[PDB]
Amino acid sequence: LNLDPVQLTFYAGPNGSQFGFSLDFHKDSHGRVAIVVGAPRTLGPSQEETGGVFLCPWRAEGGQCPSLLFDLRDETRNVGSQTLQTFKARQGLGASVVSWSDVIVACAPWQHWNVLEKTEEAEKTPVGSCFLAQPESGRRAEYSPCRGNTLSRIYVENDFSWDKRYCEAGFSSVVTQAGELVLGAPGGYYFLGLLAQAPVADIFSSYRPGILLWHVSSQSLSFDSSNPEYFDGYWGYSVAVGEFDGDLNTTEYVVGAPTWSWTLGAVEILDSYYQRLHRLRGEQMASYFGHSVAVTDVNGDGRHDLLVGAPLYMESRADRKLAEVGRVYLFLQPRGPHALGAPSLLLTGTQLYGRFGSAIAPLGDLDRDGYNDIAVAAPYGGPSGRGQVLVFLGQSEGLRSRPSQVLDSPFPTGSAFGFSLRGAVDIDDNGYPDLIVGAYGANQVAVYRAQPVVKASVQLLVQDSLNPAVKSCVLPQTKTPVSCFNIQMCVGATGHNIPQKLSLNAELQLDRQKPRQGRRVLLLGSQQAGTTLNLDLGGKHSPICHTTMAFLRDEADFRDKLSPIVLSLNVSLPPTEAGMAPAVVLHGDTHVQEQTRIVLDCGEDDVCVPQLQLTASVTGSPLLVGADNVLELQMDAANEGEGAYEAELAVHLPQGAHYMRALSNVEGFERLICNQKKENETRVVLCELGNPMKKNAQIGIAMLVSVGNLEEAGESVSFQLQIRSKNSQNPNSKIVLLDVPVRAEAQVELRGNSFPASLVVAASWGPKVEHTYELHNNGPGTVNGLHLSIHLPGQSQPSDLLYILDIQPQGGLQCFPQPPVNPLKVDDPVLVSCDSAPCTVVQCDLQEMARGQRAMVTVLAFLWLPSLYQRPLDQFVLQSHAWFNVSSLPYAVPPLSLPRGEAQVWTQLLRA
Amino acid sequence: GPNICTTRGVSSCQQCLAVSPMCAWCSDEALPLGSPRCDLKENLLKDNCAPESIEFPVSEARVLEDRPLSDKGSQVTQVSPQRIALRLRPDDSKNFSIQVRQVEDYPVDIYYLMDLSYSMKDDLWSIQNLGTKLATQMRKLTSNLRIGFGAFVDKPVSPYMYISPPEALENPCYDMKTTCLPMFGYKHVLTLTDQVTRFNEEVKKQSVSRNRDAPEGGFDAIMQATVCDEKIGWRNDASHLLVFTTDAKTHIALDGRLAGIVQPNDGQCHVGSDNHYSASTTMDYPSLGLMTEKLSQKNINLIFAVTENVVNLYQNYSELIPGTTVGVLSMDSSNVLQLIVDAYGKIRSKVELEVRDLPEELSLSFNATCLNNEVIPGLKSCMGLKIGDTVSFSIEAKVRGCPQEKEKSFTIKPVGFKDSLIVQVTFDCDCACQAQAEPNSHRCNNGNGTFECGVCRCGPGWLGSQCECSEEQDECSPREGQPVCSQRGECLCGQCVCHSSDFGKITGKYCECDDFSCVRYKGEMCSGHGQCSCGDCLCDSDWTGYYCNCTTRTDTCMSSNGLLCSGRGKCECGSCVCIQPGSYGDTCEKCPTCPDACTFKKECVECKKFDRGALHDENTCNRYCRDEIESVKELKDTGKDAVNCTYKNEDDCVVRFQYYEDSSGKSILYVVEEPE
Ligand SMILES: *[C@@H]1O[C@H](CO)[C@@H](O[C@@H]2O[C@H](CO)[C@@H](O[C@@H]3O[C@H](CO)[C@@H](O)[C@H](O)[C@@H]3O)[C@H](O)[C@H]2NC(C)=O)[C@H](O)[C@H]1NC(C)=O
Ligand SMILES: *[C@@H]1O[C@H](CO)[C@@H](O[C@@H]2O[C@H](CO)[C@@H](O[C@@H]3O[C@H](CO)[C@@H](O)[C@H](O)[C@@H]3O)[C@H](O)[C@H]2NC(C)=O)[C@H](O)[C@H]1NC(C)=O
Ligand SMILES: *[C@@H]1O[C@H](CO)[C@@H](O[C@@H]2O[C@H](CO)[C@@H](O)[C@H](O)[C@H]2NC(C)=O)[C@H](O)[C@H]1NC(C)=O
Ligand SMILES: *[C@@H]1O[C@H](CO)[C@@H](O)[C@H](O)[C@H]1NC(C)=O
Ligand SMILES: *[C@@H]1O[C@H](CO)[C@@H](O)[C@H](O)[C@H]1NC(C)=O
Ligand SMILES: [Ca+2]
Ligand SMILES: [Ca+2]
Ligand SMILES: [Ca+2]
Ligand SMILES: [Ca+2]
Ligand SMILES: [Ca+2]
Ligand SMILES: [Ca+2]
Ligand SMILES: [Mg+2]
Repeated sequence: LNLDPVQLTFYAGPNGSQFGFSLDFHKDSHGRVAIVVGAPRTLGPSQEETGGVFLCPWRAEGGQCPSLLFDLRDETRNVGSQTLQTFKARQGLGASVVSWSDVIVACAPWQHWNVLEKTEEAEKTPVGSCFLAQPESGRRAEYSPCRGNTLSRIYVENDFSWDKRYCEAGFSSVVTQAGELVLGAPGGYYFLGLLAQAPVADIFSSYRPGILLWHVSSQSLSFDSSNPEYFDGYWGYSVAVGEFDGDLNTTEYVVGAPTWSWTLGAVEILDSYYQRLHRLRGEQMASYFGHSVAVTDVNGDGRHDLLVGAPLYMESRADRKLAEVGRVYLFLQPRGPHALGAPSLLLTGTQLYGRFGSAIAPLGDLDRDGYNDIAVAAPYGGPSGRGQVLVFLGQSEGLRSRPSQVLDSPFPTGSAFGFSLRGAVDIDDNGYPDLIVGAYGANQVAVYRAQPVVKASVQLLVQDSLNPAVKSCVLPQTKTPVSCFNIQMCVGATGHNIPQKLSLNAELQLDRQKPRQGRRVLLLGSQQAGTTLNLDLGGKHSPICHTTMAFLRDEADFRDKLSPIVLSLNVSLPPTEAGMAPAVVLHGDTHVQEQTRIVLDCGEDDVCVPQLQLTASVTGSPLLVGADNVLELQMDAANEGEGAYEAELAVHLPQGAHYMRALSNVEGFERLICNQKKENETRVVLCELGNPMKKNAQIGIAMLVSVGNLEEAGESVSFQLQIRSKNSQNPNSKIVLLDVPVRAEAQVELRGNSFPASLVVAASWGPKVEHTYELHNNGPGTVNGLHLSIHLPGQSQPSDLLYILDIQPQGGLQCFPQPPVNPLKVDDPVLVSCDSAPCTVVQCDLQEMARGQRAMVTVLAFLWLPSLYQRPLDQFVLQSHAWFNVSSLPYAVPPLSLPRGEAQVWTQLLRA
Repeated sequence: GPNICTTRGVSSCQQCLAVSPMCAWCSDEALPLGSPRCDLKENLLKDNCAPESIEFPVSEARVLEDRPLSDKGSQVTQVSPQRIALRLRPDDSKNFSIQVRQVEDYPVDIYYLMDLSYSMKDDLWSIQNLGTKLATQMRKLTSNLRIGFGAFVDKPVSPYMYISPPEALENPCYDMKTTCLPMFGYKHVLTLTDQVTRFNEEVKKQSVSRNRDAPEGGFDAIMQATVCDEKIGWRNDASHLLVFTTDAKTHIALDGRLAGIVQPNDGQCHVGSDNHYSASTTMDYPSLGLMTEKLSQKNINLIFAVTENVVNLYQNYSELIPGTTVGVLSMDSSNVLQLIVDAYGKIRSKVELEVRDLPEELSLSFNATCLNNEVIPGLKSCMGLKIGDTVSFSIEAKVRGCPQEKEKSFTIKPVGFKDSLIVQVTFDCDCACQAQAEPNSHRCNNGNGTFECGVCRCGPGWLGSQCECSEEQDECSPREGQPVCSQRGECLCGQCVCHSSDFGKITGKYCECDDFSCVRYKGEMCSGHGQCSCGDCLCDSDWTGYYCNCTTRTDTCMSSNGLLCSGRGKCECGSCVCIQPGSYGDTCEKCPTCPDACTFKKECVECKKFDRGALHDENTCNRYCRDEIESVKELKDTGKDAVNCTYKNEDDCVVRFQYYEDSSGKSILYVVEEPE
């Protein structure tokens, strides 16, 4: 939230270079903290861009950087016939600079090694490297985990596989806190992916300077796979460590795969032995799902929550169908081994081509609020198009979709500002995890310093009502009859590491919503609209409360006595200090509005005790869960006592409820019925009347309840109604509680017909006949143990007019005929019914069926020529009936009816 | 008679002409104080208002150019009217007819891109004769054709190609016995030429290269082919077609990090004097939105031509890039010809209108009316067109306020076509009595006030033509029980002066109607698509429904049969809801219990021939009867590829016909001519 953009110091580094592109907070020779910033294409020994790794210390002046020296001087040997050399030119040392407690592990992902097969060759394939230089000097020892020799054709395998030349080791790495080291290698097994793991304690041991081929016994690489999903997945583009899927000791991997399943992309969670646990699928094609993977606990539950970038994400709008605005997904971790389904929420930038989501850096509790916050950078964002960095703050639900803070690029166009970020470590022991942003186009690195944050809390206290008759004060310097009343203000700001010299300007305004000649209340002394009070909050978190002395003006001064009096409060930091860089950054609530009125319309007894009366009723008691329910709850509010001020009804609605509109004892409306209980506080957002309620006034309100998709409402929902007023004594009427039951009876309709119904004769096997029976619980309520019983005349015998060929039940329904159908493939009307003649009842059972689901069963049969030609002058009518029922509903007592029904199928014959 | 003009606008002539088009203002200063100044024209005439004081402003949709739409594309204008001197007033809308029409004989630009990786060799050996066989066909569809050629492999940089021995830096093709050409990212070959033989000459001399990984660098080649307008040779009055062949995946942006190439593509074109994409090894791959906007601006149409091994990928792409068509390309690549002709037929069939530089305060609701009279509401595009066909539209623009910019403009354009409509928008917000204002009039409190349009502007707390009253008494409310000035003003001398509001101003004769107090749909004032009307949401021009939730979206409502929600179902908010029980599908097209083509679609014999029955007084007689009525007479084809059917009429006569499906659906009838 803080990220001071006025002094973004600059660790300027070699002009060319790309000074930047990677960075990480690393220790010093004796404790302390420094900055390791990668810098490809710098300090060419023989003037070829090798790209040293700088070791910039911390200083506010932003000077140049001392260098961590490597043996950038080639290494070459030969064992018996393999003249192997590790070519050292045109690699980006510093492209990853991940560190450890006393070890810098800076890597050079495009470093080379040429596995010639004596005379034959298998190329200087970038095997990557990781130049594990120890600070405090000591062994500067290097280990490219893919440095296993090969004679080319032997372990091409003739599959082109089982060979791992192009690892590019160092493209991503996170030193596990246990003491291992992972080296995500997007080129493993022909670009399919890799993940080389090795301990860091022993790796230093197993080094022979001058040796080119040597494999540590403790390597463990991901196994090649043949699934055409993975082929050129770039698996291991970015990795992470996190206790995702319950593998504590066999700590999981979060291996990225930004181009998987033909550019859909995925982020997979794997154990130490490369076994998948889940897989998160990309939402949009070519959106680069997984370019930057961040593992952090946004919701503050104790479960790591995955964040995935989609930098090339394109959105559809009314005014723009295709707009590259980037997107950042969030996946909250559910309890247990439960699968990660749909994205919990989607963050979205606004600038075109801003490449939103190109770098996600978990900033930690940036504002120290208990919820982790992340930073999503826009290299090409901002109105000018030079680049932006958008900061999002976590909460219980996840991330708020709007950027709490935005930084514009101070370096010119082309600087690619925001390409790389870091967090989680305070850079200057100021108590806040800073952020260090690279701009590789500008060869500079600008670090943003998080400044101590204060939490704004606004509160304006006023008396409940204004009584003109009570005039115990006087207006100073005059004799105005004043209905004086005291007004108190209270504002506090808490925070951590707040500067010891912090002050605020507490400004209060009287008679806010009213002009100079329409004011009703003023300061007694100065006779002014308001004044500003000074507060000393340096090092003190408890609020300061001050009370002002407010009066009422003369009756003849102004005519309006019925319009309400509205007051507004604002709190803002004192003006910016010299050199900008505000000492703190103010957030939270900033504006609050309160209102009061004069005692009026309480009768003639001066004792204003309202008696609000409310009557309530319930319509549509059987609530179908998630249906097109149209509920118009009608209640009437009457005040049999005296005047009630700002008396409005507050009703608590479930999550799935939505407001469609409504009139009420309106005669003021029909589309507006507001609702209180809105998010935090706001227990008045509803409409007013308290304005005030006239004596014996009777207003009835009608509002529409639309029960939406709420499958987690439970066995029932409760509606609570109570009128809320500004009064102190008897502020509210009697509590009206309406336990509207949700006892769910689902409506299942049984339908059936014959195809074709009629049968004409034209001029050896006859045409087939389809009988269509469809089952669909149009009732949105869930049903369990649904039963279908098929009753047919006869027992499917060949002697019948119709011979059943087969039954083909689709839609996940299983039926059990008795006796079983299709015993043989072959190829005054008498009422023959299931009850009279022997019957073959086919019973179908459904354990669970979802809302709006449908079922389809197809019946196959063929005609009989000898039977058809019999009785040419007789009309045959074929009748078939179906029955179904529901054994029970998954509820304690839904004592209305067990769902059931029947269908009728008619078939007729005609003569031509 | 009180109306909207009376109880709302009692301030100025400007507000009177801003409220409603009917509202009329009288500037006669001798009118008695109390009568409604802004009211019906007949009402003002009845109060003997001065005719010069009567204000009657009317918007108009005035056409400046109405040049006839040409017959042949041999300037040839397809969009009429060419240019509109539109004139709008505050909070008003205006309508006008636009007849887009695809003239036959429109010139065609084709730029044949091509991939050149190692797996492309056979296709190259097949395409060596492409180009004369493309002209041979396109000579039927247009008179002027120009073709171009291209190539691409991938970024010339490790790890994407083979480089050892140091003698394989020039020849990545050494490990295998045959040799093939080096690295290259994109190389323009031929500029669009009339002589079609030049493409054939140029493609022969090309030869295959080799890379390492399966995906290739085509997107760079497409962007460079788009942006170098001068280099390619694009025409301005023609059709631009870009054919993009491949047989594997294609690299996208940020894939180039594996080589250290991190500079994002700027969108310019860097094809130097050697026709080689110079920044190939220093510039990243191209995104998908840059791709789309560059194809749009240059009026470029893209035709993908993947191999089945990947269609499902590319068609999963040509759907996030409008104006694009995917196809199946055989491995030998002998079908790109017919694919390109089918793609040309397809691109011209669809006719969609796009609006550019449309100001935020303006909204356009279309209302197609394609071939026949389908005044299809909520539609801005038509299909099934034929070359030479004409379509019409009903486009209406609504302005939100009186914007500061007096002259603003926007364009309405057919997809990938030169000619388009230029809209001159003028906001008329000026009265007549304004010019003759009398500031410092002596009648306005001894000369400290300005008199204009029959009112002296007294100071705060004072009102009237002479500021006669400050404190005091009349009736300031419509009803006795109603509050004075709606709790929003003061009964100052019989007039309600609305209180000051931080957000804005309170209007109405008694300060009754506000301006910022309407309901929302998703945290947005009238869904962010409506406008505030004294407690009720009113939508903009292209926002339908009471809640202003949803615009003229139809893409998901479009059905392959050729209508919204197939036959059954209303297209509510771009989505189709099934009405017939048992019917399901994308547009409820599948229905097992529904009548077949032989049962329900017999109205061609009933409504088209011997007009009788239902659907006679509605525009649905030929809406469903629009199939090819072939005049066959009982052919000896009583069922070979479909189901033959025969019905009995009222007079016991049989009619035999058969049409179910030939290739994904054919609206061809086989009804007999003479019944028996
Ligand atoms: C182009 O996009 C379409 C749509 O995304 C891809 O096909 C569809 O992909 C979805 C997502 O997996 C499939 O849903 C799945 O259904 C199976 C059961 O059928 C279920 O087990 C999965 O969990 C998931 O729900 C959908 O079936 C699938 N449909 C088709 C037509 O394949 C399509 O594959 C994309 N083209 C390619 C190959 O990139
Ligand atoms: C989109 O276009 C349709 C068609 O213009 C609009 O619906 C139509 O509304 C108009 C009145 O605004 C109707 O006009 C009248 O038609 C009758 C003949 O039916 C004629 O005798 C009258 O003189 C007058 O022209 C028109 O019939 C009606 N058309 C239909 C059925 O769609 C629709 O309002 C437009 N959408 C909007 C609001 O822009
Ligand atoms: C097309 O434009 C005309 C003229 O602007 C509109 O005319 C309206 O007609 C109705 C009905 O008589 C009147 O109540 C309106 O006051 C007229 N408005 C104006 C501005 O003249 C007509 O409604 C428009 N139709 C559409 C759909 O745009
Ligand atoms: C760094 O290189 C750039 C581009 O060639 C040049 O403009 C600049 O002057 C050089 N160094 C500085 C910062 O002077
Ligand atoms: C705070 O904002 C309000 C308007 O929302 C303004 O009236 C006030 O003057 C501002 N701050 C102060 C207390 O000056
Ligand atoms: Ca653990
Ligand atoms: Ca969590
Ligand atoms: Ca936070
Ligand atoms: Ca700090
Ligand atoms: Ca091929
Ligand atoms: Ca390649
Ligand atoms: Mg290839």
